[PDB]
Amino acid sequence: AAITPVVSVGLTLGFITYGWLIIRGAVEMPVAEFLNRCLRIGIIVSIALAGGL
Amino acid sequence: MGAIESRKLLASETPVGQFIPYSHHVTDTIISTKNAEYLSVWKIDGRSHQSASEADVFQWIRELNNTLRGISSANLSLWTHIVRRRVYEYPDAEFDNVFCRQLDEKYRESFTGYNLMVNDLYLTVVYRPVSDKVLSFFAKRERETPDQKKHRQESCIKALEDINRTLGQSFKRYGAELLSVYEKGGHAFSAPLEFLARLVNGEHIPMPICRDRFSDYMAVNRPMFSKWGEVGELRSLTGLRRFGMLEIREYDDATEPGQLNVLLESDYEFVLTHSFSVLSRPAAKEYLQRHQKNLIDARDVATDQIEEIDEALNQLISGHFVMGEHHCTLTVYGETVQQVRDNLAHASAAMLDVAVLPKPVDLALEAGYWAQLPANWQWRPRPAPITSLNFLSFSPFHNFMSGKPTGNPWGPAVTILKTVSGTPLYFNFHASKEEEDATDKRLLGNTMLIGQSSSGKTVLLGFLLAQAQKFKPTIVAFDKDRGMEISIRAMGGRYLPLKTGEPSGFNPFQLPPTHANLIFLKQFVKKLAAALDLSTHQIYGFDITEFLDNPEARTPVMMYLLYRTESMIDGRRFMYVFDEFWKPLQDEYFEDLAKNKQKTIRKQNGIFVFATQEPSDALESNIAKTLIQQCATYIFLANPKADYEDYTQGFKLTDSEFELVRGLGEFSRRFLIKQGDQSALAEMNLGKFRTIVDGETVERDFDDELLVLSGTPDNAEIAESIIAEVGDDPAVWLPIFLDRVKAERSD
Amino acid sequence: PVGQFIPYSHHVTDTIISTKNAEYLSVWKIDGRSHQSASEADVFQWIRELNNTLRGISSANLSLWTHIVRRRVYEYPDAEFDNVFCRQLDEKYRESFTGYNLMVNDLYLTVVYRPVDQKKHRQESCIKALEDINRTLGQSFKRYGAELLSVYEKGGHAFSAPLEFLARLVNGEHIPMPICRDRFSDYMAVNRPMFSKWGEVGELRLRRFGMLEIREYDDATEPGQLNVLLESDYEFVLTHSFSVLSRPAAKEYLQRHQKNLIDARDVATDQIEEIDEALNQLISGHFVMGEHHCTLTVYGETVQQVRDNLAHASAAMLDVAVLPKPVDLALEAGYWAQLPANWQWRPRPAPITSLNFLSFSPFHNFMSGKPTGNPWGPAVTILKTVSGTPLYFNFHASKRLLGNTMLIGQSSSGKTVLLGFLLAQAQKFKPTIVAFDKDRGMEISIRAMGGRYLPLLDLSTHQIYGFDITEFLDNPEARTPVMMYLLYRTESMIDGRRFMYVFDEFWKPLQDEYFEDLAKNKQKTIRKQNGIFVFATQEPSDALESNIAKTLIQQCATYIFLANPKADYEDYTQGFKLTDSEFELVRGLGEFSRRFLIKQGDQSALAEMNLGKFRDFDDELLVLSGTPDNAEIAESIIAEVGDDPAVWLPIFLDRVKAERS
Amino acid sequence: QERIEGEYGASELASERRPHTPGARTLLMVLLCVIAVVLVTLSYKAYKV
Amino acid sequence: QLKSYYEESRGLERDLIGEFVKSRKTAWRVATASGLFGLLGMVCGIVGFS
Amino acid sequence: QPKPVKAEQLKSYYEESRGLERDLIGEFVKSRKTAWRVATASGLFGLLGMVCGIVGFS
Amino acid sequence: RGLERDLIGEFVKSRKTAWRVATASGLFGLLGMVCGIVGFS
Amino acid sequence: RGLERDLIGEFVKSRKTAWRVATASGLFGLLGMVCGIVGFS
Amino acid sequence: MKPPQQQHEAFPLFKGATRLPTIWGVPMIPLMAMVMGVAVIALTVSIWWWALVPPLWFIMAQITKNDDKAFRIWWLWIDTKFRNRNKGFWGASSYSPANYRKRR
Repeated sequence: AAITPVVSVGLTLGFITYGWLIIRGAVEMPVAEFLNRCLRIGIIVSIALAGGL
Repeated sequence: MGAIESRKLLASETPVGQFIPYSHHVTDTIISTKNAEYLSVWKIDGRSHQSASEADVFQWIRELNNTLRGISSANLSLWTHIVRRRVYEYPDAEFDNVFCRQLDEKYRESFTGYNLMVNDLYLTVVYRPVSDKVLSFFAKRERETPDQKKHRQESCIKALEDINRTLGQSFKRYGAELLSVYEKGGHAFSAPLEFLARLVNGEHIPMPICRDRFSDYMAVNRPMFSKWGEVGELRSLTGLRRFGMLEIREYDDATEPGQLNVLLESDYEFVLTHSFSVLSRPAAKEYLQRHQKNLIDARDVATDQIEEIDEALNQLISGHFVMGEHHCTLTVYGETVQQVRDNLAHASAAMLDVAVLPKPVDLALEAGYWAQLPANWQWRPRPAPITSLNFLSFSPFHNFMSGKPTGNPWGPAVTILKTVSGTPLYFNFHASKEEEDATDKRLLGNTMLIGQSSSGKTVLLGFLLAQAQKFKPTIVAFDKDRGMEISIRAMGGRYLPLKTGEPSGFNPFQLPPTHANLIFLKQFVKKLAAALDLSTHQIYGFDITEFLDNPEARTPVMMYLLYRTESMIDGRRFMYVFDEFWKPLQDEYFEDLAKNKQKTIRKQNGIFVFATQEPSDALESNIAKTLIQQCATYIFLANPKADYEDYTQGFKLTDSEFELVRGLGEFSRRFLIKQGDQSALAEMNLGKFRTIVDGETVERDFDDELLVLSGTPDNAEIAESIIAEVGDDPAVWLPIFLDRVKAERSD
Repeated sequence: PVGQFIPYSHHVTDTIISTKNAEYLSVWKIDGRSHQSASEADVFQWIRELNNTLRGISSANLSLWTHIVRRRVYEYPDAEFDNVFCRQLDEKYRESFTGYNLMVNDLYLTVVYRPVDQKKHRQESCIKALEDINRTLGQSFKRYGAELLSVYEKGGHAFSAPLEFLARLVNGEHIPMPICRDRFSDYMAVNRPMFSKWGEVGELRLRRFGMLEIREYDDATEPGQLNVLLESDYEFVLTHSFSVLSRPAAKEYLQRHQKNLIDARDVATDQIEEIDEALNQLISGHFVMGEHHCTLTVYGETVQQVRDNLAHASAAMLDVAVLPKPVDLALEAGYWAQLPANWQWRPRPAPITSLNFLSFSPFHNFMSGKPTGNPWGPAVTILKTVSGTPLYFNFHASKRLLGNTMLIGQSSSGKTVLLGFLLAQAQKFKPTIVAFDKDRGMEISIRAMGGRYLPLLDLSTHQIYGFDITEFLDNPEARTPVMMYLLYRTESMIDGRRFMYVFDEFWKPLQDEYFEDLAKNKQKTIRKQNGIFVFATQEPSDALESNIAKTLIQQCATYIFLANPKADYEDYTQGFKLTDSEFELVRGLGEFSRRFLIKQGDQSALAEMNLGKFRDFDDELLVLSGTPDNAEIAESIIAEVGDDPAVWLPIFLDRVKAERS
Repeated sequence: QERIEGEYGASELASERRPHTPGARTLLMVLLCVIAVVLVTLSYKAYKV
Repeated sequence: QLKSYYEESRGLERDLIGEFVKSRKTAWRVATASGLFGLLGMVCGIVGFS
Repeated sequence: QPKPVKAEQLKSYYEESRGLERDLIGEFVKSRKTAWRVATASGLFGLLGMVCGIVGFS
Repeated sequence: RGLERDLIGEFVKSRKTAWRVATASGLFGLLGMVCGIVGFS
Repeated sequence: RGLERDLIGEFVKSRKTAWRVATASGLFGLLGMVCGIVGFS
Repeated sequence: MKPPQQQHEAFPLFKGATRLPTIWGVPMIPLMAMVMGVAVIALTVSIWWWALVPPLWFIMAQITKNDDKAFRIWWLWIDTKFRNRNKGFWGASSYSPANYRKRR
C-alpha cells in the first residue's frame, strides 16, 4: 500500500511543523503535550499498520 | 563594477515615502493624505493623577466618555502618543553675582543621577470619508471629477473642524492646544509635522513647508530594521538611536483607570501608542453578539455568563459606549542593543504588573513601527475590539506636572525642582491662562506662597529670587523681620533697613515739578494729614517690619515706595515681591489704584510675587480677595493647623489636595505648587548628598547658602556689623562674612 | 582607473578647454560683489541684471556650474625684515591672530557649451559661439570683477589656468598642472579620493569629507538665502548646476507636473493655482528654467568632526528655511558630479526657475583681497573685518596694475597710526619710502625704521627718507619751488628700484600751476615703473576744494575711509564715486571707532584694525604716533646717543614711560 | 582600500542570533530516531507486500 | 523642437563615446551571430548529404 | 605623463588638436557605418548558407 | 601621444578587423566553392 | 609633421587596401558561394 | 508607587476581543488562501488532492484557536521585511530617506 509512504510523509511533515511551534513560540504545552499527543497519534498509526497486515 | 555600482544600488531602493501617508497642509490645522484622510494633532497637558481621590478619576473618565460618545462618528479614529523624552533644551545661564553663580553650580551639581525626562502627550483625531472597507475597495479604483473631489474636501474639513472644536471644549481641564502652522523667517513651518517627524525620525527636526508632498521629504533619518529580531537602528547625523518595539495582546477582567500610569515614571525614554478605530453600532453589536453566542454555547456560569453581557448589550443599544479596534505599541529608545533589550524587559515587567500580558513584537517590528504614524490602519499588527470606556481607560491623559522648559514669555524656565513623584518640575512664574477671560494677553505671572513661616518660606523665596537673575530682573522686596537683608545684599543691590529712631534716609523734598508729580505730592500730603540715586542698582529691598503695628504710617510709606517703583516699569523685566502681603496692602487708598495699575503693568512684563504666614488672616479682608483670585502660580506650604473653609473656598483647592496639604509634615520641606488646574507636591531640598566628580564623593552642603538665604535677625545683626567694618562690595565681603559666620558657628 | 569620470581632454583656444565628448568649456574667476556694502535695495537689482544677461544668451546648448570653495590659506608667507622695530611690530600683530578664522572664499563660474568642408566650419562655429557667449558674460560681470582664465607661459613651459580650478575640484589642493599632449583626464587627478563603499564619508591624499544635498523648490526669501555658509569654521565646496531646458521642454515639464498633481485623491488649491500661475509666468516673465542639483561637501580631519560640521551646517541652514538631506549612498555620484560637464552623475536634479538659481548662488562674498600673487610679493598685512573674515590688504587692486592709494580721514582719529603701521609692515618689500609729513606726524616712526627724516643729501646712503614741510606748508611764496626741488631730486633716483611716495596732505602742493602738469606727466611715465603713491587728507572737503584734485583722485586704486562724522554729502556721494549705503556706513562708525571702510576696487568691507589684548600694541602705538614733546625727546636722544636705530629705542621707551608715569 | 576608519559601516544588528531552548535539540533527535525506526519497519512491510 | 522633458533630460544624461562603443559592439555581436548561423547551416548541409 | 608642451607654438598645438578631434569623430562614425554594413553582409551570407543547407537536407 | 594615439590605435584596430573579416569571408567562400565542386561530381 | 604624415600614409595605404581586399574577396566569395553551394544545394 | 488601582469597580472588558469572523473556527481570509492553494494543487497535479484540505485546515484551526491573529502578523512580515531587497548589503532591512524613485 503506497498509502504507507503517504502516511509516512504526511505524519512526519505534520510532526516537524507541530514541533516547529516551540521555536516559533506559539504553543505553551512543551512537555506534556509533545509527548502525549505524539504518543497517541503514534500508537494510532502503529495500530493501523499492524491491523492492515 | 567598482564605479557604476553606486547608481545601481541607489535606484533599486524602496524610499520611506511608500510608508508615510501624508501630503500638503489643506487647512492650517489639518493635514491631507494620499488617500484623502484629513487629520489634526492635539497637544495635551495631561491633568495630574497623583492628587485626586480614586473615585474622582472615575468621574473624569465618565465626563470624557460622555463628551466622546456624542461625536464618535463611525468614521473617526484616535492615536494617543505619550512620547517620553529627555530635556536637551535648557540652556546653562550666564550670571554676574558670585553668590548666585555658586548657588546655581551647587544646585545643578545636586542633579547628578536624576530622571530629567518630560512626558509629552498627544492626540490625532483622524477622519476617513468612508467607513466600510468593502465599498472603499471600489472607491480606491474609481475616477472622480475635480469638483466632487472639492465637495468631499469641504465636507471632511467641516466635519473634522467640528470635531476639533468639540474636543477643545471637552479638554478644558486638560490644558489642550491644537497644533497649527507657525511662520519663521518668511517661511511656513508646520507644528504637527514636527511631531509626526519625531515619530518617524526619533529626533525633533523643524519641518518646513516646501513645495512637495510631505511624504517625499519628511524623513531625514535612514532607519534599519533587523532581519530576525525586535530592535532596530536609526542612522542619523547626531548619532545612532536603537529602538525596540513591544506589543500588548492579552487583557484581563478589568479596565482599572489609568493602569498604564507605571510607564510614566520610567527610566527609559520611549514612545507609547494607541489607536481607536471607532466602529459602527451594528458591527459592534454583532461583535458583542458573537461573544454572547460563544459564551452561551457552554456551561452556565452563574454571573460572568449571563447578566454581564445582558447589561453590556443593553448599554450598547442604549448608547453608553462605542466599540473600536485598538492596538498599543510601546517602543523604547536607547543607545545600544543590550540596553534597549534591558528597557524592553523592564517595560514588560511594568505591563505585567498591571495585568496586561505583553509579548514583544518580533516578526512585525517594521509593520508596528509604520503603524505609529496616524492614518495607518493597514500596518497595525493586532487590532482587537474593546469598549470605548476601556480605551479611555488605556489613555486617561494622566501626566505628572512638568511645566514648560523653553518657549516661556521670558525665556528658559526659572528653576527646576525635585518632585516627590520623581519626575522633575520645570518651575516658572508664567502660568497658562488663569483669568480665562481673553486669549490675547500677557501670561499671568503672579505667585502666592502661603503657609506658616520657618518652614522654608523665606528660604524658598530667597531661592527663587536668587536663581531668577538669568533674566536680569529688577526686584523690589518688601520683607518682614529683616530676613531678606542678607540675600538682597548678596545680590548686590541697595537694601534699606528702615527702623524707628534712625533718620529715614529718603524724602520727597527733591521731587520733579511736573504737574503729574504735583498731583502725586498733593495727594501724599493729603494722605499724610491724618490722626543719592534710586536708579543705581537692580535688586532693591525695603524693610517695613515695624509698620505692622502702625495704622497711620503704612499708607505714606507704601504710597511713596510704590510711586517711586512705578516709574521703573517701562518694559524692563520687573519683579515685585512681598511678604505677609495683606498688612502692607490693608489700606483703603490704593486698592483701586493697585487693580488698575495691575492691569496696566501686566502688559510690560510685570510680576507680583506675594507671600503669607497666616492665610486665615488674609482671606478675611476685601483687598486680599482680588489678589488671591489674581495669582496664577499658587505655592502652598505646610501647617500643623489647617481649616477646610479657607483652603477650599478661597484658594480653589480641592478636597483631596487639601487633605494632602494637611498630611504634610510639620517641618518637612514639601510645598504644593498649583500652576493652573495641574498640581504637583514638589519639594526643593537642601540635604546631604554625593557628587560624581573625578571618582571623588566631594561632600557638598547647601548650609553655607542657607545661613545666607534663611531669615535670621540675629545673623543679620552681625552681618550688618561685618559690612559696616568692610562695605566694599558684596562680591568682595562675601568670603569674610562667611569667615565671621564660621567664627560664631562655634563661638 | 579614475579617468572614467573626468571628461576633460585638451584646449581648443587659449580660453576654452575641450571635452572628451566635444563639449567646449570655459572657466571664469568671479571675485563677487560685497553683500554688506550695499543695502537690501540693490541686491534685487543685481539679481535682476544677472537674470537679464543670462536669458539674453539663453539656449539649450548652455549650462553653468557654480562653486564656493573655502580655503585655509597657507600661500600667505611670513617675511623677515632688516630692522628690529618692524620685526617686533610684525611678530606681535601676527600673534594677535591665534584662534581666528583665517579662511578665504573663492567663487568660480564655468560656462559649458555642448552642441546638440562642413565639419571644420562647424568646429569654427562652435568655438565662435562660445567666445561670443564669453564676451557677453564679461560685459555683464563688470561690477563683479571677474577675470577670464587663460593660458600663461612660464619660461617656455606653457601652462593653462582653467585646469587649476578643475584640479582643485577633484584634487582638493591647488596642484598646478601643465598643458601637455595627453588628454588631461589621465593626469589631472593626482590625489584620488577613496569613497567608503557604504558612502557616508570619503578620503583624500588626509582630509575626510561628507556631503549634503540641498534640494529646494520654494522661491528664496532673500536674494541670497544660504549665504550663512560664507562664514563658518569648516571648509567646503558648495556646488550648483544649471543645465538649461529649451523653452518647449520647460512648458512640457510644467504641464506634466500640473497634470500629475491634479490626478490625485487629495485636492490642494494652494499648489495647483500657483503652478498654473507660473506656467504662463514663464512665457511672460521671461526667465528660462533648467536642471539644478545642489551639494555641499564639507571637509575635515576626524570623521566625527565631519559629522559635527554636517550637523552645524544642517542647523545653520534650517535657520534659513531650507532642509538639508544627508547623503548616504550617493556620495560617489555627488562628488564625481562636481566636475563641470559631469551631467551624468548628478544624483537627482529637479527643474528650478532661473531667478531661483541666481538667488541660490548670487555671487556674494565678504571682500577679502588677494592673499598673494601680487606684483609686489604677498599682501602687506591681513586686516580683520566685521563678521570675522580676513581682509588681505594691498595697494594693487583692479602695464603693471595701478597702486596709488588715498587715506581720507581725520589725522587725530588714527590716520597717522594707520599709515605708520602699513609702512612698517610693508617694510618687508624693502622699497624706498619718500615720506612727507604734516605736524611731525611720522618723525618717530621713520627714525625707528632707519630713515634720515629731515625736520625743518643724495638718496644713495639710506633707503627711506622723509621731508617735513609742516613749517613750510601754508606760505604761498615757495611751496612750489621746494616741491619742484624735492620731486626732481627724488625722480632722478627713480630707476629699477621698487618705489613709493607718501603724501600726508597734497592739496596745498596740488594747486601749484607748474608742478601739477609735471606730476601728471610723471604719473603717466611711472605707472609701469613700480610707482605707488600713497595720498592722504585730513578731510575731503579740503581736497575737493581744488579742481585738479578731482582729476588726480580719478586715478586712484584703493580708497581707505576713516571715521569722519563731519563729512559733506556731495563729496563722498559723487566726488569719490561712493555709494549712498557706503556713505551711511562711514557715518555709522563712532568718533573714535577705530574701524574704516576700505573700498578696494568695486567691493568694500569694514577693516576693523583691533588692538585688543589677546597689550604690546599700546606700546607700539605709543611709539608709533608723533607729538612735539615726543619729537623733542627723540631729537635730544638722537643728538646725544648717536645714529643707529635700535641703540636708542630702549632709552626712548624709558623716557616716554617716565613722561607717562 | 580598506573600510574608512570611524564611520558607520554595516549594522550591528546582524550579530543577533535566535536562542535555542536547551532541550529542543536532544529530545527532537531522539524523537526522530524512534519515529524513523517505526517508518523504516513500515516500509519494510510496504515493499514486502 | 524636441518638446519632451524626458527627451532633453536623457539627451543631457547621454555621452557620445559610450553610445558609439555600444553601437559597434552590438553590430559585431549581430555579425558574429549571423556567421555562426551560417556555419550551422553549412554543417546541416554537409550532414544532409549522408 | 610627459613634461609641458612646447610653448613656442600655442597655435599649432590646439590647431592640430581641433583637427584631430574632428578626424577622430569622423573616423568613428565611419567605422560604425562599416560595422552595420558588415553586419548586413554577414546576415546575407548566413541566410544563403542556411537556405542551401536546408534545401540540400534531402 | 594622447588623443592622437587613440586615433591611430582606433584606425589600426579597424584595419585588423577588416583583415579578419576579409580573411574569414575569403576562406568561407573558398569553402563554399570547394563543397560545391565536391558535389558536382 | 613626419610621424603624423607617416601614420596617415599607413592609414590610407594599409586600411584602404584592407577594405579594398575585403570588398574584392567578398565579391569573389559571393560568386563562388552562390555558384557551388547552389550546385549541390 | 501606586497610581489609581482597582476595587472591582473597573469597567468591564469582555472577551469578544479578536473573536475574528470565523467559519468552523477559522478566519475567512486565510481559509480562502488555503482553498485557493488546494484548488491549485488539485488542478495542477491530480484530482484526488482535495484530501489535502482536512490536515492543514485542522492545523490552522489549532493555530488560530491558540493565537487568534497569527495570520495577520505572517502577512505583514511577508509583505514588508521579506520583500525588501538589500537585506544582505546593509546587514539589516533599510529604506532610503531621500526619495530615489529612479528619476534622473
